[PDB]
Amino acid sequence: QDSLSFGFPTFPSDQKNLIFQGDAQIKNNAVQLTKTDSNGNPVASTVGRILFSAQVHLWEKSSSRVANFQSQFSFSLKSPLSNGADGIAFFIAPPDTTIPSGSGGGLLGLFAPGTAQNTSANQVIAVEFDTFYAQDSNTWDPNYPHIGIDVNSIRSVKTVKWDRRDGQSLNVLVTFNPSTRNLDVVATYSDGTRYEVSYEVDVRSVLPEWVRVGFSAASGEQYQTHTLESWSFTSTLLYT
Amino acid sequence: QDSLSFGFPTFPSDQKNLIFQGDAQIKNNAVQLTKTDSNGNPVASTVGRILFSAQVHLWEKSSSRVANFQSQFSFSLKSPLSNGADGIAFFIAPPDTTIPSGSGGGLLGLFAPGTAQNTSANQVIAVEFDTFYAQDSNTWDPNYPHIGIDVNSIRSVKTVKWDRRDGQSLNVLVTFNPSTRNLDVVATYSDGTRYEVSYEVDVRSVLPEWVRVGFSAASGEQYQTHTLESWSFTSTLLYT
Ligand SMILES: CO[C@H]1O[C@H](CO)[C@@H](O)[C@H](O[C@H]2O[C@H](CO)[C@@H](O)[C@H](O)[C@@H]2O)[C@@H]1O
Ligand SMILES: [Ca+2]
Ligand SMILES: [Ca+2]
Ligand SMILES: [Mn+2]
Ligand SMILES: [Mn+2]
Repeated sequence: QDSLSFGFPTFPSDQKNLIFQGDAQIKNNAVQLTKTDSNGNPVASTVGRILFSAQVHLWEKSSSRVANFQSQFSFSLKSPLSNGADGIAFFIAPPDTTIPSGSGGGLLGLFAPGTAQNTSANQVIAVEFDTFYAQDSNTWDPNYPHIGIDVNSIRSVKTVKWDRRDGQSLNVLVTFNPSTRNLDVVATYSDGTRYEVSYEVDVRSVLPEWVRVGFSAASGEQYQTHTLESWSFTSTLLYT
Repeated sequence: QDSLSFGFPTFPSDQKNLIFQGDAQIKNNAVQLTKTDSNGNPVASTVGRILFSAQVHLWEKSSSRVANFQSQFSFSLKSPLSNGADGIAFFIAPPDTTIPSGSGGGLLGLFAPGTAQNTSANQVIAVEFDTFYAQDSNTWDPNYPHIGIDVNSIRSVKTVKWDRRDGQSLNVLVTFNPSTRNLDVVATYSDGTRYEVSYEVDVRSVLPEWVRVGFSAASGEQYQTHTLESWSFTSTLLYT
């Protein structure tokens, strides 16, 4: 299809079109990307991702068209302590993507250790909400919580300082305009606090014509829940 | 997802989200439901269907909601014979639906001979454009080409006279309003000729909560091409 759209105002238990990977599962009408114990408490060493089953036609080489897309979602992070880790990310990747071996902790379940910073070895565009930046393990991170745009590397091509708020839902809008090639990210808390980050990227040189979209999250030794509360997505192939 | 929509202005050869069954295949940017030879001419004894891969949430027991959906599509039929057969149908059925054994010809690839008229043994809602009505074989049909609404039986709950026009595209809009439970069908040719038929049906008593949507066509001894040219679909769960 030239156009595709879907909306999950909430996430009931009887899902049919979601691909669950790792520890991801539905709990209380929401998607819990990372594992939680009996009493809904976050645990260490866990990775989880979800992908929508239908493939998205991002660009078409024959017609020279590229899709414009918009992804709107909300999530909350909760942790018994304050150094919650590691973060959640919205990502776009080849249809057969799977959790890379040893991609836990700071790699957010998106990259493999040996190639995490090699752009020519990966095929992924992601918007990360990174809450852990200890320089001993996350050497590629700026020294503060941040939202970042990742293009084939865990080392973001662009970041903006962000504030982690335990238990508060963050509303996010990610938009890609094929006319300008700008990938824009706007995130807001209910009180109006806003964060913005954008980057120019030619999706045609990074990803295949057909892709899958979804979310990924992980917790290494430090932990927190990564709760995806709602998600809507729309894409339309356009002539630039 | 509570809402899902997709649009195929045309059908390029490179498809990822369509389930092909029987002889269905893409040719010249359109879906040829029934088999055609090298010259593109129709052949006898063929059945084919396509289904969109993502499942549609038609209704939800736990929330008392039923989907409002619309399906717009265009198709054309072509045959050198004076009595092209057998017809094309837009249908909604359980996700695991497959072509029933011996469902060729007048059964349109939707029903098995043994239970074709047993409403208690089927789970399918379809809108048929039936061009073959030989009273000796298709005993259940009115004696003329027609558009029919089929609910668990090849014997339509209601039909209206229709004119088959060789090589001309018919544009169809099928809508379902959960508030009135009306399934409406409006079909038009490019010269403004219009056909309309409506039926009240509670989809909750006929189909499961999750379903797949698609098209089916067949040709028995008599034949014609059944070419699906375009298709757009949208569905959203609403409170009733
Ligand atoms: C206390 O944990 C910090 O220090 C440890 C000792 O150097 C590190 O092993 C540890 O790294 C792991 O956890 C973090 C946080 O979950 C994660 O980002 C990293 O990829 C490792 O899994 C952390 O730096
Ligand atoms: Ca980090
Ligand atoms: Ca017939
Ligand atoms: Mn980071
Ligand atoms: Mn009929």
